[PDB]
Amino acid sequence: MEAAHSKSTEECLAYFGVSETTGLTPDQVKRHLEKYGHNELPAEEGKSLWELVIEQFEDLLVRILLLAACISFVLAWFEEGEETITAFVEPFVILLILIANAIVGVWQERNAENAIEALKEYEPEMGKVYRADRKSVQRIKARDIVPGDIVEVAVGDKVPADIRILSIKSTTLRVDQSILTGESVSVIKHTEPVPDPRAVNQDKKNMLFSGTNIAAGKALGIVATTGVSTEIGKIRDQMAATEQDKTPLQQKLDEFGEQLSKVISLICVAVWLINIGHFNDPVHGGSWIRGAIYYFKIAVALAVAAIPEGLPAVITTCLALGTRRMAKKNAIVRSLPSVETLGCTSVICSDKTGTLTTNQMSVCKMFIIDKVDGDFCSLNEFSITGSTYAPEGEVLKNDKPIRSGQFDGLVELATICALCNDSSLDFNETKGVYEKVGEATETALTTLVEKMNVFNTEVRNLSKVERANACNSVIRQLMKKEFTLEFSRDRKSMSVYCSPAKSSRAAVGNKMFVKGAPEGVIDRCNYVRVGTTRVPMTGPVKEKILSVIKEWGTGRDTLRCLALATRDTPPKREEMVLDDSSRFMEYETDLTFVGVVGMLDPPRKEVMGSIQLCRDAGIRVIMITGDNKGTAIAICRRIGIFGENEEVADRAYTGREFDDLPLAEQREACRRACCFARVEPSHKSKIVEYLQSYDEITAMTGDGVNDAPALKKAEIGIAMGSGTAVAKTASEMVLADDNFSTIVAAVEEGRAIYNNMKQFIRYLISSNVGEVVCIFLTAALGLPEALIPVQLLWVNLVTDGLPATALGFNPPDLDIMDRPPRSPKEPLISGWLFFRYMAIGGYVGAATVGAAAWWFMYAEDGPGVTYHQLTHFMQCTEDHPHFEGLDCEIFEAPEPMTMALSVLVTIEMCNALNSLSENQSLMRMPPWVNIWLLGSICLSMSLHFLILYVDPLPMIFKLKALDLTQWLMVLKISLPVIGLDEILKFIARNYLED
Ligand SMILES: Nc1ncnc2c1ncn2[C@@H]1O[C@H](COP(=O)(O)OP(=O)(O)CP(=O)(O)O)[C@@H](O)[C@H]1O
Ligand SMILES: CC(=O)C1=C(O)N2[C@H](C1=O)[C@H]1c3c[nH]c4cccc(c34)C[C@H]1C2(C)C
Ligand SMILES: [K+]
Ligand SMILES: [Mg+2]
Ligand SMILES: [Mn+2]
Ligand SMILES: [Mn+2]
Repeated sequence: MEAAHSKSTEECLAYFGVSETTGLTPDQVKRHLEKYGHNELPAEEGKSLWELVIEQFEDLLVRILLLAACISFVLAWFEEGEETITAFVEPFVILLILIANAIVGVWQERNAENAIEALKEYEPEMGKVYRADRKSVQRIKARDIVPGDIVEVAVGDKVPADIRILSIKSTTLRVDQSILTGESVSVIKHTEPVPDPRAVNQDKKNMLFSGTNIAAGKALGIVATTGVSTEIGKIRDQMAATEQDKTPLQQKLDEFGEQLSKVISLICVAVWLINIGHFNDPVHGGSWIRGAIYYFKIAVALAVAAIPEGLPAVITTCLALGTRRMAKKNAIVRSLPSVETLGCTSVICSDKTGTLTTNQMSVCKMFIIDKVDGDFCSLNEFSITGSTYAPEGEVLKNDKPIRSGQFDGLVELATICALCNDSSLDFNETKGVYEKVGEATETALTTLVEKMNVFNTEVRNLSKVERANACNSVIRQLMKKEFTLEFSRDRKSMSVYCSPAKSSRAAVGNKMFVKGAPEGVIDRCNYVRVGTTRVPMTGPVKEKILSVIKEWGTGRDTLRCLALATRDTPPKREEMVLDDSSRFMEYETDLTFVGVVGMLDPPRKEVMGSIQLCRDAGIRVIMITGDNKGTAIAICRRIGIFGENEEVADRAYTGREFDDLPLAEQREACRRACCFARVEPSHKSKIVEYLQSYDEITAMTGDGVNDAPALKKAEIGIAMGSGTAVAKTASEMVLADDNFSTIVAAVEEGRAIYNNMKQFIRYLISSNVGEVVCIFLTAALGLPEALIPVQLLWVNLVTDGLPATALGFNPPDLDIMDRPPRSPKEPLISGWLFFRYMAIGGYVGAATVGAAAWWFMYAEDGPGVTYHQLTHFMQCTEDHPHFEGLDCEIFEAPEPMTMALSVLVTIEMCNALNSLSENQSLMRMPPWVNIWLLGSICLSMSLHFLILYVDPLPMIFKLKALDLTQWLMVLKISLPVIGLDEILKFIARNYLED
C-alpha cells in the first residue's frame, strides 16, 4: 500500500477491506505473506575468505608472476642431475610471495563487521496485532506481520513495520525517529491526512516507521508496508549497493596492473623477435630443446624483473604505521587505505546533530520579569554555559557569573523546571558521562536546575552519580508532586499539581506549575510574577514578552523556547477530573507567567576552529542534516560555515527545495551550497554522489543510522565514537573521543602518507626498470644473463624493501596543510619525471650488464677477452675450436653475476638518497635528514655482504664474493648514478618548472 500518509484512515481501512476492531483474517494473512513476503530485511553476506584470496589471484598482473611461477616450477623439475638441490627455491620464493601478498591483500580490504547486521538490531523480534480470530491482542513474530495488519504499539516498543496511525489511545504518541532524521526529540504524532505527496519523513506525522521507537503512549495502526519497501529498507538497500570502491592510489595500483601486464607481453614477443633474429642461423647443433628452454628462462627473469614484488608489503606497512599514528589521536581506522584517502579529500559532508553538535539539548538563555512599570515591562535575561547534559556550567548576567538564588524569580523558574518534568539525569559509570533519562527537552531543564543550584546546595563532594539530580532532589523536598496534567496537542502545555511539603515555611497553599509553548501559556496568564510579587498581565506587557520570545526563536538564536507559569490558586483536587485531557486547558487558566527558557543542541567546542583549518587546506565543509532549516543555518553561522550576516538564499536548501531543482542545477547546488536540511537518508548519499560526479574526493562524517548510506557512498566515511553502531560499521574511520579536530589531523597524516607513498613507489619502480633493461640487454644481444630471478626477487623484496620503507618515514612538508587538495586525476609520473628514471633506469640496466660482461673481457680474472665470442656462447659445446684458450663452463660463473648484482644493489642504494627529495639536490637537502634511511641502507648493504659470505647463501643465489678491486670497480661504476640524477635535479629546479 503506497501513499499511506496522504490517505485518510478510512481510505487505508477500505483499501485492505478490514475493520480496525477486527483485523485481517488468518487466511488473508496467509495470502498477504504469499504476496508481500515476510516482514524482514535480507541479510547481506560478503564472500568467504575462500572467494577473497581467489580474487587476489585474478587481476592480470598477479597471473604474470604465477605464470613465471609454474614455468619456473617446470624449468626446475626437469633440471639435470646437476643442481636439483636448490632449483626449486625459485618456484617457491615466487610461489611464497604470491601467497604472502594475498593474505595481506585480504587482511586490509576485508571489512569484518557488517553494517546491515547492525541495522537489523532495529528489527524487533516481536510485534503486536489484532487479527479476526481473537478479540485480544496477539503477540507474534514481527517477520510474520503483513500489509493490512492492525498493529498496536506502545511505550518502549520498536515499531515493526511502516504503519499508518489509525487511533492514538494515549493522550499523545511520542516517537523517537532518530534513525531516519538523526534527531532524538520526540515527534508528536496525529492521525490526519498529510496531503503532500512529496512529504518527507519529518512531515509524515501520521506514520510510524519500522525501526523507530515509541518514547511514550499507545496507538493502533494499519501496516502500509513491510520488508524492503520501508524507510529502513531503503537504508538497507543503499548499504547493500556495495560498490567496494578503492583509494585513488589503489585505483592507480589496479590501473598500473593493466599497465605493466601489457608491457611484459609486448617485451616478451619483442625478446622473441630478437630471439627469432638468430633463428635463421641456429646451425641445428642443439635442436630446439635448448632454444625453447632458454626463452622461458628469459621470460621468468623478465616477468620477475618487471613486477615490483615487495611493493604490496611496503605499502601495507606504511598504511599500518599510519593507522598506529592516528590511533594515538583517538582515530580508529577500520580500513587501511582510508588513512591516506582523507588527504585527497576536497569536500567534507557532515551530519549536524551529534556530529557537528553534542546532541545534548542545552538551556543557554533564560529570562524572568524584573519590573513592570504600568505599560513598560523590564526583563531580566541570563545566559547559561555548558553544552552537555553534565551539570557543569554557570549562569551568567552580562557575561559574568551570578548566583541564581539571588533572584526569587529564578528560584521559581528552577522549581517549575524541576517539578514540571518527567525526566531526569543519570551518570553512566561505564561510559563516564552524564546521560539523559527521558526526553532531551526535559533533561535540558533538569540539567539547568543543577547548574542554577538556587539553594546553594553543597555539591562539590558528591560522587558524579549522586550529583546528577542533587539540586532537583532538593526542590522535591520542598514541593510534593501530587499529579500531572500531561501534555496534549490542543493546549501545547503540561502541568503538575503540588503541595508544600510537611513543615512548610516555604509557602502555604497548593500550586500548579506549568510549562509549554509560549503563546498558549501566555494567553492563559492573567498575572506576571515580579520577584515574589504578582501584577496583572496587560496587553503591552504580553506583547513585549511574546516579542522577545519570538526573537529568541528565530535569531542567530533559533532556540526552542518554553514559557513557565504557575497557577497561584488552583482548583481543589476534587473539582478536577484527571481521566479527561480535554479538561486540562481550563485547569491551567488564570496563570501567573514566571519566565522563559531557550534551548538548543549546541556545537562541539572544536568544530569552528576545525572548519577554518579545513578552509585553509582548500577543503569545503557541507552540513547535511535531518533537522529543520532555520536551526541548521543558525548552527552553520555559529560554526563559521556561513558568516554571521551572510545571505544564504541559494546556499542552503531543504531536501525538498533541493529536489525541486532541475537535475543540472542540483549538481551545481552541491558546489555552491553548504547546508542541506530536513533531509532523508537518501538525500545525503545523493549529495555525496553529485559531489563525486565532479570527481571530488568526498568525505562524510556522521553518527546516525540516517547517515549510513552517505557514509558508505563517500570515498571516506567517518563516524563519531559515541554515535550508532550502524554508522561506525558503515565507516572507514571512527573518532573515538568525538573530537572533530581529529579529522583535520587525519587529513595532514593522509597527505604526509601520500607524498611518501608516491616517491617510494618511484624508487621501487626505477629499480624494476633497470632490471628489465638488463634482462633485455643480456637477452637480445645473446649474452649470458647478468641476473637471474632468485637474485632479483631478493633485491625487489628485501634489498629495495628496507629503503622503500625508510622513505615512507620521510618528514612531511611544512606547508602540507596550506596547499589545496591534489587532483584525483594526477598521475604518478609526467613527462619530465617519466624519462627521468628511464634515464636512471637506462643506466642501471646497462651498468649491470656492463660490469658482468666486464668480468669477461677487460677484467683480470678474467677467462676472458672473447669479444664477439661472448655474444655467442650457444656454440661453445658445438663450435669449440672458436673458443680456444678457455673452458666451456666459465660462462656460468658466479663472479660476473655477483658483479652485476653488486652494481644493482649499489645503484639502488644510491638511488634511495636521490629519492629523499624530488627536486632539491642533496647539496641543499642533506643525506643525513632521514636517519632511518641510513640505518635502512646499511642493513641492505650488510645483507648484501651476507649472501656473498655464508656457505649456503651464495649457492642458492649463484654468487661468489668480490675482491676489493672487484668492489672499487663496482663503486666507480655505480656512484655516478648520484651525480646523474643530481644534475637532473639542477635541470628541473631552475630551467624546467622552478
Ligand atoms: N512534554 C511537553 N510539555 C510541555 N510543552 C511541550 C512538551 N512537548 C512539546 N512541548 C511544546 O509544545 C510544542 C508541541 O510540539 P509539536 O508536536 O507541535 O511540534 P513541532 O512544532 O516542534 C514540530 P515540527 O518541527 O515538525 O513542525 C513544542 O514545540 C514545545 O514547545
Ligand atoms: C597475490 C596478490 O594479491 C598480489 C601479488 O602477488 N602482487 C600484487 C598483488 O596484489 C600485484 C599487483 C597488482 N597491481 C599492482 C600494482 C603495483 C604492484 C603490484 C601490483 C605487485 C603485484 C604482485 C605480483 C607482487
Ligand atoms: K565509504
Ligand atoms: Mg546525527
Ligand atoms: Mn592482490
Ligand atoms: Mn507541531
